[PDB]
Amino acid sequence: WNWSKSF
Amino acid sequence: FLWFYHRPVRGFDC
Amino acid sequence: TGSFNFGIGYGTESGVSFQAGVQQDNWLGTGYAVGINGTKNDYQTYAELSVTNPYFTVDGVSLGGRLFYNDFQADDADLSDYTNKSYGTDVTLGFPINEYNSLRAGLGYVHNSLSNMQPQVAMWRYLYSMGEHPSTSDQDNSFKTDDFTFNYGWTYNKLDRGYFPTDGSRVNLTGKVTIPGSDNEYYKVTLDTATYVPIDDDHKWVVLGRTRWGYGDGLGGKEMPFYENFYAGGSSTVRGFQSNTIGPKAVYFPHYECAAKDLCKSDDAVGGNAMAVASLEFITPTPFISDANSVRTSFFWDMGTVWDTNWDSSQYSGYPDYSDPSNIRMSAGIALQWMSPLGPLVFSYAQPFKKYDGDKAEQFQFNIGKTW
Ligand SMILES: CCCC[P+](CCCC)(CCCC)CCCC
Ligand SMILES: CCCC[P+](CCCC)(CCCC)CCCC
Repeated sequence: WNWSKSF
Repeated sequence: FLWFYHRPVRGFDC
Repeated sequence: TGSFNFGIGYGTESGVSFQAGVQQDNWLGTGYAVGINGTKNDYQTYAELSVTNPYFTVDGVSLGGRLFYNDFQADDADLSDYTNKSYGTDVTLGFPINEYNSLRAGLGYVHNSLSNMQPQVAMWRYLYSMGEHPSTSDQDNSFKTDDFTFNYGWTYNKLDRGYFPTDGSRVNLTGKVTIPGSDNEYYKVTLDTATYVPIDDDHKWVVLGRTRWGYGDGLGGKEMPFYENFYAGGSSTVRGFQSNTIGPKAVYFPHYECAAKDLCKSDDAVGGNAMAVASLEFITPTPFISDANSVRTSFFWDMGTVWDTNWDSSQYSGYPDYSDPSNIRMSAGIALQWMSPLGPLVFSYAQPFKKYDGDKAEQFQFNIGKTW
């Protein structure tokens, strides 16, 4: 699993 | 080079 | 704009694997993507900073530079024990040759710091080639190298699709050589091939032929450092064999243990400077399911060998000849792949029906999410 969140 | 084959032991340039 | 991320995977080769990074495309408007990433598993911790411009030229010649460090614990990789803490930097030009082919050329600097080496013949033979003469009776040692390398790569990719390919081939050729000024003096070449040949018009029946080749050796009287050895055995190479088990095994000095007034055979793998893998795998429609196009089932025949071209049998007539390339291991088994909600998942069950002394079996193997 990989979680990716922009800013 | 291709999932899931030939994973390097000394990672992680795959 | 930019992003951050974290990841967890798990596999028999690596154990639990943790990833985390921050990335920003076009950082400060420079045209370079900038990443800082780390990965950790049972035996390794790695971090890097990368700076990459995919359009270093307008034709898509790419320029990338990295800094990195690495901590490697060989015993946790199912090898004879040593610690290698290293760091370095490289720069790589990426050249798109055509739709199917790209080339890579690069220079690299690496500092290797070896300690905690459990004395063993092949390892000490390398050290001696380097003019280094650590004690054979304890694990209290230190050996450091600084190398400059020319790095080259060729990737051929003509697969019909990347997700469950049914047709075409992928080839990856990697080479490196030390540049004068390095402590080590050697070259190393690796070749990976996969070729998919579909049998039926619907491409539900597919033959995969897979190979891997590794050869490295010292120039002059120096040997390739053991810390650059190839391995085989595991969920991604030769199924049914424990990670890295295939090939030479440590011959320890008096000091699996040897703690003994004689040299001690073992079943601790050490890898080698030569390796070859071949596999034939028949992909079939997934049984007792229907849709079916999100699972891939297969039966395979896996083979591989690893050897040490500088193993000196004449001196060590009493031990297995680890320079012999012909100890080909073989396994047969079944595999399943599936895009699981925990991420890409592969499972295999395989019996090693040809093995040699010290080889260890691992019938059931799997990998979930990113462990690479
Ligand atoms: C994030 C800006 C990166 C700039 P560059 C070099 C910076 C020097 C400290 C990146 C080089 C990568 C190998 C570009 C140089 C142009 C010839
Ligand atoms: C089904 C694809 C088979 C590809 P090849 C055989 C691999 C052995 C398992 C070549 C076959 C020529 C007829 C491997 C080519 C790279 C060395």
